[PDB]
Parts: sequence; C-alpha cells; structure tokens
Amino acid sequence: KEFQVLFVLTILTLISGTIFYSTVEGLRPIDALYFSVVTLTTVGEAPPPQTDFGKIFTILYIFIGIGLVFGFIHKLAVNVQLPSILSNVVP
Amino acid sequence: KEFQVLFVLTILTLISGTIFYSTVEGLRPIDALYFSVVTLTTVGEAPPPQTDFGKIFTILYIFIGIGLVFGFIHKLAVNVQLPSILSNVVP
Amino acid sequence: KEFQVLFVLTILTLISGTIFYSTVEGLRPIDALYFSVVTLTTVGEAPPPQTDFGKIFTILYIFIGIGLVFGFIHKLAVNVQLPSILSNVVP
Amino acid sequence: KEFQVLFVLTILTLISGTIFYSTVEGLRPIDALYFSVVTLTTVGEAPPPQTDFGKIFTILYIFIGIGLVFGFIHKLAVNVQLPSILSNVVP
Ligand SMILES: [K+]
Ligand SMILES: [K+]
Ligand SMILES: [K+]
Repeated sequence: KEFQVLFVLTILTLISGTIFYSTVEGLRPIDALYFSVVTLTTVGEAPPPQTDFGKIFTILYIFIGIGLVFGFIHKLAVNVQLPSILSNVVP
Repeated sequence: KEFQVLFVLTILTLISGTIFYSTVEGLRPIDALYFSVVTLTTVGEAPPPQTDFGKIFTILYIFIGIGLVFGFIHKLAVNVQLPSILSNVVP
Repeated sequence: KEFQVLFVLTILTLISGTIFYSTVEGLRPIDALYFSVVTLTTVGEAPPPQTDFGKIFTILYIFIGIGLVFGFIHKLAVNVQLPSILSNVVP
Repeated sequence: KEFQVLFVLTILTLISGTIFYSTVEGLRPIDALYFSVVTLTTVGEAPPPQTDFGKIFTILYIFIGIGLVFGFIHKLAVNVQLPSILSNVVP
C-alpha cells in the first residue's frame, strides 16, 4: 500500500538521521531521533547542530526528507485519521 | 458541521498536550498549552522537552496532531475568516 | 484585487502584533515586528514570550493569523513571483 | 524545465541569503547558508539575527523566499521523488 511504503521510507529516513546525529553530534539516540523529527516536520524545537558536518547534513536532510515526511503526514491524515473520525461520528 | 468537529478535536488534542507537559515536564498549564500550540503549528518558539518521555510524547504528538491542527486552520481561514472579510468588503 | 486585500490584511495583522509585543513584552517595534513575522510564518527563530499575556496572545495570534499570512505568500508566489519568472525565462 | 528553473531560483535565493548573513551578521558562509535554509523551510533551528538589518532582511527574505522554496520542494516531491518511488515499486 501507498501508506505502508511512506511509513517505511519515513522510518528509514528517521533512523538515518538518528544514526547521523548520535554519531557526529554525539547525541543520545533519543535526542538524535527527536532532532530528526522536529527538523523534518519543520517544528524546530531544538538548538542548531554544533558541527559543520551537522549543519551540512541538516541542510541536505531537510530538502531530501521534508517532502517524504509531509507526504506521510498527509496520507496518515487523509487515509487513516479521516476515515477513523467519520466512523466515530456515525450514530 | 465540519468546522465544529475540527474545532473540538483541536481543543481535545491541545488539552491532552496541556495535561501531558504540565504533568511530565512540570510546566504551568499555560506554558504546557503554549508548548502544545507552537509544537503542533510547527512554530516551535520553545526549547525542547527536558525528559525522554517529553521527547517521545512530542514525537508521537507531532505526527498525530499536525494534520488535524492544519486542517482546522485551513477550515478557519476558508469557511470563517474568508466569508467574514468578503462580507466586510461589500458596501 | 485579491492580492491588494491580502497584502493590506497581512500588514494590519503584523502592525497589530508589533503593537502588542512592543507594549506587553516591552520589545522595540522592530523586535516586535520580527517576532510577529517568524511566529505567523511558522519560522519560529525566536525564544518564547516571557509574559502569560504574551503566550495567550501568541496562541490566538497563530490560529487567527497563519491562514491569512500563508494565503498572502501563496498569492504573492502564484500571481506575482510566478508570472515574473515565466516572463524572465522567455527568449 | 519547471524543476530546473525552480532549482536555480532556489540556489540564487540561498546564495543571496548566504552573502547577506555572512556580511551583516558576520557568520561563516556555512552558518549563513544554514540560517538561510532553516529560515526559508520554516524549520527555524537557529537563534534570531542580532542586528536590526538582519531582522529586516529576514522578514522580507521569508515572505519573498518561502513560496519559491516550498514550490521547489513540492516539484521535487511531485515530479522527481514520486515517479522514482512508483518506478521502484513496480515488479
Ligand atoms: K514550521
Ligand atoms: K525554534
Ligand atoms: K519552526
């Protein structure tokens, strides 16, 4: 399914960021995963990377990841959350 | 109505975040509500949660809440703010 | 015109925020205007309001202003920037 | 191509921001480029400009650049990433 592919791609993208920021920025995996998530969702509740490699990766990560992550959120909202709500609203 | 449902769902989602961050992050409700709002709107004018539970909740909260909150803002703008303005612009 | 109305509405919304944050948060107008702009565009390159009134206003300001500001940016991009670019690309 | 023009325009916009913030805010080019990218993508993982000229430029830069950058990300996602994925999903 479209949703299943987007879900997996999003997980892989977030794992990749988790590995990158935990390695290069010396973050605990949960901090690395959190940073990846608030970066790609554009929430941005975190200070900037300290290293030039962190900054370069983040620049490329944003352009590569944001379209995928927002596609996933759009399909989540449209093909999972919306039918669920409709179903919850029928007496 | 569509707007009435989205409004309520948004309020429930924000109350849920308010309860969570006031409990786990030890925030005053207004700080907890503020954090919930700038998180789900992607404004992100706030430092990150201090606890791992805060970070995990925030990650899940973002993916679950963002589509709802942006749907609400879209319906607010399109079905409430726009007709109001049109009405204000007619002599 | 649609663009002219959205432009004015956006200016009024930003003036309103500029007045609010310069008064309540004690910001210089330019700081107040900057905060209003990065808040409503969801850029969020600024620490949170210090006062509870700042936080409450910001919460309401976001939901009320974001749809207008993004409508303006959409019309700017679509009805001004895009025709300009097309025109620049014709030999 | 539409994608080729949007790509170039985005690069020019980011170069322009890189030049501006490296000059006026005294940032190393990579910091200036990073700030330009997280500003225009609305990620906002960076403190505010220190100078009034930085703040004014950033205000104008956001309204002018955000529509272009999100148009580029939309065309990247829709006309490059989506066909690539479809192609990877066919047995
Ligand atoms: K954002
Ligand atoms: K931020
Ligand atoms: K942000």
